[PDB]
Amino acid sequence: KRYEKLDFLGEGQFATVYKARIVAIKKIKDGINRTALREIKLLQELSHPNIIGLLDAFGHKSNISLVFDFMETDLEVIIKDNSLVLTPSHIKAYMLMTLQGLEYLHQHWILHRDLKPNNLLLDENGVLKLADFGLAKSFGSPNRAYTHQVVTRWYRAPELLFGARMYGVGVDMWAVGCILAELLLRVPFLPGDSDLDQLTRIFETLGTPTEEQWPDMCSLPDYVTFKSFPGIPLHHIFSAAGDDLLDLIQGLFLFNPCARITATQALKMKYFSNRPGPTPGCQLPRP
Amino acid sequence: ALYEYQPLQIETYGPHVPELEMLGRLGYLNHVRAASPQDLAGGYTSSLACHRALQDAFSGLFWQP
Amino acid sequence: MYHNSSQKRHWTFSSEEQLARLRADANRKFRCKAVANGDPVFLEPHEEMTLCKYYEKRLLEFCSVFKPAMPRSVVGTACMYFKRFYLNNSVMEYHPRIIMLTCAFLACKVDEFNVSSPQFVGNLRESPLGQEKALEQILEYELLLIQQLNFHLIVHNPYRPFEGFLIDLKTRYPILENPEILRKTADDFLNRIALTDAYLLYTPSQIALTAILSSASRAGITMESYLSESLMLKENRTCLSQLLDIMKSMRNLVKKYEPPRSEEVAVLKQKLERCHSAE
Ligand SMILES: CC(C)c1cnn2c(NCc3ccccc3)cc(N[C@@H](CO)[C@H](O)CO)nc12
Repeated sequence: KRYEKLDFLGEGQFATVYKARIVAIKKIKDGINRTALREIKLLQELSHPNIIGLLDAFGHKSNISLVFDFMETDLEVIIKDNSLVLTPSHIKAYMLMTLQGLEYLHQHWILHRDLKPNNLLLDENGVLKLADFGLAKSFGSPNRAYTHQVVTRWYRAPELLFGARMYGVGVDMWAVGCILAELLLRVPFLPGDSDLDQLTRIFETLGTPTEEQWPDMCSLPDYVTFKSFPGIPLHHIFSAAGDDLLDLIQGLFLFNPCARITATQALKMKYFSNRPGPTPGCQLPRP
Repeated sequence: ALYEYQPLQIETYGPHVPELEMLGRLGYLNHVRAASPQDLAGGYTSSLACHRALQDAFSGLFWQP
Repeated sequence: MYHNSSQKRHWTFSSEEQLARLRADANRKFRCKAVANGDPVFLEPHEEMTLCKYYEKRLLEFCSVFKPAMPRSVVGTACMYFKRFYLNNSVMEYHPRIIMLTCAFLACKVDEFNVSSPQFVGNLRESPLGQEKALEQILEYELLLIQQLNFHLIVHNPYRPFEGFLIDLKTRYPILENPEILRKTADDFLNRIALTDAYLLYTPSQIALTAILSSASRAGITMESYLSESLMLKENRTCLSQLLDIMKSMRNLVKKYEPPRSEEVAVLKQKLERCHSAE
């Protein structure tokens, strides 16, 4: 039509992403794919600097391709880059942009449900945008059922792994915490091999929660009991993490989703309003 | 250059919506269905549905094309 | 959220005259296209409106008996799709019979109402060959419908604002004891409101509140103290006056609505069929 093809960018369960003229094209009897329609319908109603902006959509018959602004990198490339030092200011800036985008998304009653470093895209100016809204859904309605097989397993919240059909911003918040952990360690925090393995790793690192820290944990459909792991204290996992950062991590990793800090609560924490300030976009590391 | 939290300024063109954590004490939650224990376990509360419904009721009530 | 939605931004219009201008422009554009391609055949814009009202009621009938039970939000989204499509498109270019089914199909996809295509076409009262051809036509028209909506797929319906208003009444307006009895009549008014062009001219909150207060007025219950006191409109006098005027105009819109006459509908349907076959 009007776009060429320049460079293959990625390949997922539902679509393949390449570059064009710079923009990124996501090429996706049932009809037009529901993932593309979900992305279009959600990104048309959202406008925030930390959320990916849909620019165009085209196709023929049941085929569909979406057009976005070209995003220079993603957080996974940053994390996996052994030559880039992730200073506390850089981590704070990434977390801040992620949380601002997530707060804007949550006020409009939409959960991302696919938060992970490769879905957090960065441009040459350093602005972080949430991307890949193919699994995002609106929340706040009791009659809308959800599926618990959302979020990548390594970043899946324990209530999701326990089969929570109804859930709130915590499923994103937990993923945020995992991303934060992946920022601090430079390796995946909880690299499980299955839902059982993921739950085991969560409970062996953070301690097996009881009813006191999760009053209705035994009501989730696929709830499975585990041995009561003491859990490694957070200051040993993240040796170079200050008290405010430890408080933020603890809030993000609270087992109770209701008690788990929201994006607004996380943004209000002393960690973000503390020395040193978040890195400006022009100075954030680029691979 | 420290960060300072600023609330999102999104004009609603409608009446003020009571705060989410204020809904219980003002009696709104007495008119929404109570969340089940499994709903609570996942982080879903009746306050979410009540807040969303009130926001939808008040959004753009005073707006004129 | 409605207050920064595409529905508010691009699909809420200033007056009925603007809607008539758009529909007349679409009609004349199809006329020019058909003459350039190579007259009594063409339909007038009022005939297009009569056919559109008839086929919107047909869309309501299709969504009413749809199995599994289609949610009201999906039905409202589909009807809004129909109205928006025929704002800028002639029924003589795209048949409303297929466009309404495509509206329902796209709305089912958009509102996260999971139905397979065979399940969707099973709801038609035709032979399976007819259902297969209908599915083919819907698949051909799906992208066209999406483009003609300018890719604005989220539709804000008055139903959730109506529920929120009911919650607020039950909370902050004790003098309206048991507000629930106002539901059915208000819902009925909502249905009638949906027949008009109100959904293109008023916010969902305004439509819901107009339905509620029309139901209250029909009940002998006077409650503008809800507007002045609970909604704090006693301070901004102009805001309360504007809201009252908006509700009055919407009630007038409901008043001056005439359903399509079946005798006229048969003639217009034959004219439209001749338009499609001839071209
Ligand atoms: C498609 C659009 C949002 C979009 C716009 N840019 N972009 C990038 N750029 C980052 C990058 C990565 C490698 C090499 C060069 C640049 C990755 C990506 N990844 C997709 C999969 O390819 C993932 O699903 C998140 O969107 N999607 C997109």
